[PDB]
Amino acid sequence: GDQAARAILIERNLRLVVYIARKFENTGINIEDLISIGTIGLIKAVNTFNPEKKIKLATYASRCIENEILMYLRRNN
Amino acid sequence: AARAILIERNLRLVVYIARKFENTGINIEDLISIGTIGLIKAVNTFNPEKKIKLATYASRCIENEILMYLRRNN
Amino acid sequence: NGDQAARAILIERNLRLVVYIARKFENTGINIEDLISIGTIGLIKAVNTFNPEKKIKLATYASRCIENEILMYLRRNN
Amino acid sequence: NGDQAARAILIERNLRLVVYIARKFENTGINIEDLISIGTIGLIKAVNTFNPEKKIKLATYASRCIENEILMYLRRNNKI
Amino acid sequence: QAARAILIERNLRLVVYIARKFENTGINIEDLISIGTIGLIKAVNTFNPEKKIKLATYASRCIENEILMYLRRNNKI
Amino acid sequence: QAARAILIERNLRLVVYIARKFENTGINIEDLISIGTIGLIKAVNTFNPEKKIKLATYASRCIENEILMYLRRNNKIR
Repeated sequence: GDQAARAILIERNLRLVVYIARKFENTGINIEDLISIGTIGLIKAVNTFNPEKKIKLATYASRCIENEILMYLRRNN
Repeated sequence: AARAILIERNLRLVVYIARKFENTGINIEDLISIGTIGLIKAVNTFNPEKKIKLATYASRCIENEILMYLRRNN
Repeated sequence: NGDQAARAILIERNLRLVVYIARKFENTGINIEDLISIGTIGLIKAVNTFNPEKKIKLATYASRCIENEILMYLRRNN
Repeated sequence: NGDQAARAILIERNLRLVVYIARKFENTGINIEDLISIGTIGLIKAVNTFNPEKKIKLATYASRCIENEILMYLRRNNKI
Repeated sequence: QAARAILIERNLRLVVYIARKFENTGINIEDLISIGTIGLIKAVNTFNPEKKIKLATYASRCIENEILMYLRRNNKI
Repeated sequence: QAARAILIERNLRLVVYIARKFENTGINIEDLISIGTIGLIKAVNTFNPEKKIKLATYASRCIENEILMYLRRNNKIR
């Protein structure tokens, strides 16, 4: 029910995870870790997104994906 | 924490399972993302008293998530 | 129930959706007749559980439920 | 009641629907007068349960309720 | 009640007998039967299984009243 | 544990067999399969095994009834 609704929104924004993950890729930071971590942020975005406000999902998701990655990068120096 | 330890410690498992689907021609980046969803489902639904190890249960959930995604779109 | 009369209207209005989706799974050598039946079950579940004041259209939600029912049928029989 | 006035407006607005649907079911052994009354009960139920927040016309919804009352009446009286 | 349905269905003829006495207007008998049936439903929903007035007489009044109010609302009787 | 899908899957060809009976009705078979399936769903949800009637017997009655109601409602020859 609610699960299927979130799956639709998650799967439509997967490329957004990759796009942001590639920005943070460089020496020592493996892209495959960043895709996973970023995907976690996308899941958090879809679960907390409020469609009754004027921020589009892709913009709110971008913020959550970045945030998840930055906190991973700070946790692992 | 706790759950976040289990997830971060098994990110490589997603890559290992996703590479099994190389011959589908589907972008490995998308499979990894899809498989990560499977890994997060496995952690959220484990129950350690069922006598099944978390790595094997997660292997199933990761492979299954990818399989459903591939058949849903083929 | 008046709710069931409304659900019946939206199910019958969208039987074509079951066919359009069922026909995509024809390469998985299962009879189209079975796929329509299984897909219809997913349409019934969609209309029964759809939340109209959420932001997902009925056709989008029902396509997901029709797919999910077929995919569960394919995984049970493989 | 204000809500009674609103329901009255909607019932009277769709009485043509009762007659048209009843005429479709008129047959030998089935009195049109009975079908109009039975159909009118279906219309009353439609207006009392209709939800405008959904995406179904009242007329679409009413006609379904009208048909359903007439069908159950014919099944109940063994006129299938 | 489930017994409401029985009371209504076997008083359907009552609606016709009353509605037929108003077909000296310019309103179709079909609409009068529909309106009278509203009067019958109102009577059954507001009937007391007692008192010195019982179903048939109370239903006749409500059926006639609804038809009268429908015709007066459209400026006939 | 609650998987009643064994019952439903076992009666799918019953839907097609009944829907083929209306070959002479000008309704596409795809619609009749869906409508019949609705009938099978109602059968399994209201089947009483304590009564003396087999499920496939009761299921056929609801499958055919669902189709007949759909055809009457749409003014099609039965």
